[PDB]
Amino acid sequence: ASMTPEERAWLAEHPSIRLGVDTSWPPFEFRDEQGRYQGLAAGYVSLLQERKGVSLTPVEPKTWTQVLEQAKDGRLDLLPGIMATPERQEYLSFTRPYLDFPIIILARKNGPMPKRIDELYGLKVAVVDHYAPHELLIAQHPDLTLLPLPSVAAALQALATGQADAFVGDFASSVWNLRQLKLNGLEISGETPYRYQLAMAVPRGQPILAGIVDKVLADLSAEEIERLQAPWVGGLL
Ligand SMILES: [Cl-]
Repeated sequence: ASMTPEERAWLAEHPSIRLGVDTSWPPFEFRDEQGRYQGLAAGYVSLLQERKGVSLTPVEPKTWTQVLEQAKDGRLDLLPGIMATPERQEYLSFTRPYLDFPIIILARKNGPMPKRIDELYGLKVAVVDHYAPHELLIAQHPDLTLLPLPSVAAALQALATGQADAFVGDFASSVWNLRQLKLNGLEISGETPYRYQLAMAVPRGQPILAGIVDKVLADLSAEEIERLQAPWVGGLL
């Protein structure tokens, strides 16, 4: 729970921490039309800011692909909502995950309905570009045919309009956007063996902040965790 002496000294040197966030990933991370960072991960960030006493501020908006390049080039200090992959461990260090959801398969009601990953071979499978579902599939199922799209909404719209035959993504952002875009033509068709493990990451060359954040996240009360999720359970259920 407590910071060590070196962690306190590091916080002194970083009055501001540069955050890399997705502009269009509700309910986890989005920038409203005023440009303000919102979402479930933004709530965790606001709590970290209170605890750490330093300013955690998103930098200028970029595509998520660009954000990951910025973190490779050490042009960012913290990514608040990202899943670990083996490839990412080469340039990022991660907290332990603070939220965890299944990775599921969405279909059109008038279209094909794959039950598992093995019923995806032979279909055009939409995924959000450079999120972990995409990277897991490339590494573990190279012969699938994927359609990476820039946002969950773009991907669900591709599925809903027939441009994709299925979509693979995490449970929470898939259901949130299905209902908020009112795509009453889609449904959940199946399961994968994969979990979406939402964590925060820092450049692997500067691991102290992931240690600091991990300690704060692990020390959260049951009460605090409930309040952090309460604005967002509504449009999942
Ligand atoms: Cl990710």
